[PDB]
Amino acid sequence: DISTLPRVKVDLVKPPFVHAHDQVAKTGPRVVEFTMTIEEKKLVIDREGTEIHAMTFNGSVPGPLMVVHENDYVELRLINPDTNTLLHNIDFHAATGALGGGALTQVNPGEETTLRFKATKPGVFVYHCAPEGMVPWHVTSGMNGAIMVLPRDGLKDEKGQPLTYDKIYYVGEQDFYVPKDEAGNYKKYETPGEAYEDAVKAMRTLTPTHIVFNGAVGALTGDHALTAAVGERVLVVHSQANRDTRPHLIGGHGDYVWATGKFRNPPDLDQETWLIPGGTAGAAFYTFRQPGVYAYVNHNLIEAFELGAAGHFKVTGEWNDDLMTSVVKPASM
Amino acid sequence: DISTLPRVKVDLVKPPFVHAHDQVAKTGPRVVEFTMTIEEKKLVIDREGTEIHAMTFNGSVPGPLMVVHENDYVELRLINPDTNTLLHNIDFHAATGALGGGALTQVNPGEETTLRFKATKPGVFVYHCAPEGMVPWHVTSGMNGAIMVLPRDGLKDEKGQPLTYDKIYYVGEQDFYVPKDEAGNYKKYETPGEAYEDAVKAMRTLTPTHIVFNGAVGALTGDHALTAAVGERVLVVHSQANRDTRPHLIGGHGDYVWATGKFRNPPDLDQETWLIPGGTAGAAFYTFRQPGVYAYVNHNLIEAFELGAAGHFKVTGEWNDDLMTSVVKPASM
Amino acid sequence: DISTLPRVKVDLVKPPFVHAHDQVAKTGPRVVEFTMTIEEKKLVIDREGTEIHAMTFNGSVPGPLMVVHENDYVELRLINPDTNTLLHNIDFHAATGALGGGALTQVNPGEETTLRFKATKPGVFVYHCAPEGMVPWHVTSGMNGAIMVLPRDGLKDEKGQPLTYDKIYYVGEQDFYVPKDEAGNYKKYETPGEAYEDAVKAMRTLTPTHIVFNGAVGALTGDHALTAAVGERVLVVHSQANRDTRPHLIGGHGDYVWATGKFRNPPDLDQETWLIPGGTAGAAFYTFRQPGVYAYVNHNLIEAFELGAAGHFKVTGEWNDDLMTSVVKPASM
Ligand SMILES: [Cu+2]
Ligand SMILES: [Cu+2]
Ligand SMILES: [Cu+2]
Ligand SMILES: [Cu+2]
Ligand SMILES: [Cu+2]
Ligand SMILES: [Cu+2]
Repeated sequence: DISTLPRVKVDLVKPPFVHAHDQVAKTGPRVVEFTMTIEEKKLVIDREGTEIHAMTFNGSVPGPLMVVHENDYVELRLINPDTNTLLHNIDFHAATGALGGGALTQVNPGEETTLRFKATKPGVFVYHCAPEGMVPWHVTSGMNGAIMVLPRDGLKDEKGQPLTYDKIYYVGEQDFYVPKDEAGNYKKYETPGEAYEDAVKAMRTLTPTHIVFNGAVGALTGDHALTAAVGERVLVVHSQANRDTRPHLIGGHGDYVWATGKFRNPPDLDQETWLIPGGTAGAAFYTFRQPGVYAYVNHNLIEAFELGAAGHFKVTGEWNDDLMTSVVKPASM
Repeated sequence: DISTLPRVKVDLVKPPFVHAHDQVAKTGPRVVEFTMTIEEKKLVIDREGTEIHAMTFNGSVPGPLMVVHENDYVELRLINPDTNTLLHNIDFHAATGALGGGALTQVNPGEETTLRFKATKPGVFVYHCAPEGMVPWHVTSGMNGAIMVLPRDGLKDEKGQPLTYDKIYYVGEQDFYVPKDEAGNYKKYETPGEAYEDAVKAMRTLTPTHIVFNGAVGALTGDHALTAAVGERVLVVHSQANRDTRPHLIGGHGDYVWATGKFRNPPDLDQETWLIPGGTAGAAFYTFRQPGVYAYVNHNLIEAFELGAAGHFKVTGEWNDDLMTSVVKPASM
Repeated sequence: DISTLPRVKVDLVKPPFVHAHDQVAKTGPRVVEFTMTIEEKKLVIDREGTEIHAMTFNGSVPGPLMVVHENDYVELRLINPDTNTLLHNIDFHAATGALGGGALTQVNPGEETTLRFKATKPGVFVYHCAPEGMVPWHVTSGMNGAIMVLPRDGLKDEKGQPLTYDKIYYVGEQDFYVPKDEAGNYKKYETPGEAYEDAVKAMRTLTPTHIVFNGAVGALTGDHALTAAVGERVLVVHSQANRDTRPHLIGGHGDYVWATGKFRNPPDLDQETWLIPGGTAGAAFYTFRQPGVYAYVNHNLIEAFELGAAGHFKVTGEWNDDLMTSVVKPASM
């Protein structure tokens, strides 16, 4: 009887941060309560000022990372305020049945719904909006995020030993398809209905105009760079709801990676770069060994440096000259 | 002496069905005899009525799934009737030598050949036509399928325990490159020779016009949806002879997946989505837990919902409200 | 004290060959000294005579394979002669800190630098140039290669048994983005500065004009085909610094594959085709069983046969009719 179980209300945070949780479950199974409010909003996604009509869970691209343990129940209150214009729903890749919940969570503006599902499989998973007939449009408008279902005894390495992270970040990578005119400039649209056919045309090119982390070019840079200290263990959860990516920590590695994100599998060790297929979340665990600026990218470097799929870590601490040093600094022949 | 071995004649079926076989070999090694007849034919591939000149093994896109056991011999009689206009051959990725058999199976219209190879490696494998100088043209005209080489003791999980499927389906995914004029409409062609240069141009865009399951948009929907019952164990073999895909069961998982299709490797567990590289067959084993309509897609959702890479399962049985339920149905604030 | 360690100078060779090394380390840790000289040069990359301004390490695309053992120190003298016009540097994916060395190795024409890093992780790894603000331009101009960090006790199979190769080759796969005019012909450029914007435009299409092995269409064919004998164990290291590939030995397999290239992981067995993500090196070990011509391809067959990603092996030895035979040669009905 699910009513006999503890209920715990989670208060979500904006990516790339992650709400408070315990790696190792400190209670038995729980009903873990989440509320997300759908927000359609304009977002500026690049340095040029390109503005799109984004479709968000909880106001962000990506939507927030939800965290539970295996065999918890996830109970989501999904709210579609009447300030929105479109119907939305949600497909949880962590869930079993009804198109991941999509068939049960169709909410018009001015409606809400509450879905519960049992999180039977441990891993990081994509969640995304998926309204019948307009699935890729919602997803590539930003309407996706991820959920992490931790093993009840936390993460393990390839030998069954504990892996415990000190910090966790969630990098949502978004492929956008801003319609272009024949000369190559972005078009603008008066209504979602008027935008739809040109959105479809743009999607069918299979060529994103923008590929961004945390909803915009440069979002995880400057004062919003990711941070860590030398010696800290960091888990980076990375999702891509629609298109393949290949994450890479420039200057580091994925010490332990679940590239397709499912923790009953042993991790791959020492990855330089890993492929997260579109429609998947993956997770990489790294212990920083060197201070300084790192760049965290999709290692299609065009996608990273021209289209936006690059963020930074600023790492504090001691430099280790045994691990790397400039023996002779750049100088003239 | 191969002549001392049993010979068994297989009678193939049209995808997504699979000819009768035993998971665990009930005999010693056999020469397993297959006949396929090449058919060049017009096919309508979308709802608009777009008609292409397809190149098929046995009249279907994909060609049929062939099933043997490890260390059986596959003996294929390949027939190219004089009603066809082109030369064809076959590359079995399961085979060793002579370009997978391609160098030994060049048949002009009005010819046939018989190839034998030993199936030394267990797995699902792509087979495809590959005539020197026109390889991608044949493959992206539909001229590919798959062969499953089962371990003699059937499939095993990651711990060495048996995995036994109740039902098997074969999903062949086809990237087509229908040539477009500058305005974006599909062109039509009088002869394969006249079509060739525009086919090459279209292929070189690396942007499929269509990506379909079982040879057409909607082929695995309606009365031709895949079926299962709650509690049934289903193996879905999925091939892509030319281009990456990322399969996903919307509402389910791959409980055990061999993403690159080779059964001497332990499967990956609990996959949401998995990458089958172009030129590969993969296999996913799932036990259904919920009834209803599922969609089985390439989770590049543009490729699925706009370009055609989507099919359905209709699953019968009991709904499990513990696993998923609508706590509060969509209703007004 | 690194000064107390042996120093060994390596003399590099041009791909696809690999400098002399020992699989199992015959000494303790060493400082392994490499020198590479940057060369900007014109290269003809196709049969049409298309000429690009390539950016190379040591005069080749790809740059040479460097080989060390785990816990050796790699000490690279990187020379940028004043005959070059651009600034360059190097990111070693094998290294930890300073953007893989990129932050420490910025050399203008007429400068050199020496970088040392400890090779703490075994695997094959990409190295590439990565100057701030022009990273994909350098990489997709050919300025990348690979480094293999062998386990000190050489390679192991999935059971911990030794795998010893008889021959090793390095296949560097390069995506080029030669700018096109609206009619589709390649443009030519007077200076790297004048070329830059059109290079960026071309890259942003995400559609390579050329995808080649060893720097040109047909480079690993004819008198420069790879060779082997029946019964020889061959390791093929394959890198792609910017874009996914899917290698396949036509007529063979990857008996043991580290698709993402890191040797602390067990290899995948019996691969037909494997995905090397862009920004990664992978390695495939195969024992040849049949003589003849093999084709080694990216199994996006358009990328292979139309865009250039195909090479050959010529294998000498005995044909095995048990493994494959033509039972009935192509003949008329
Ligand atoms: Cu939506
Ligand atoms: Cu989905
Ligand atoms: Cu053919
Ligand atoms: Cu092939
Ligand atoms: Cu450079
Ligand atoms: Cu890199």
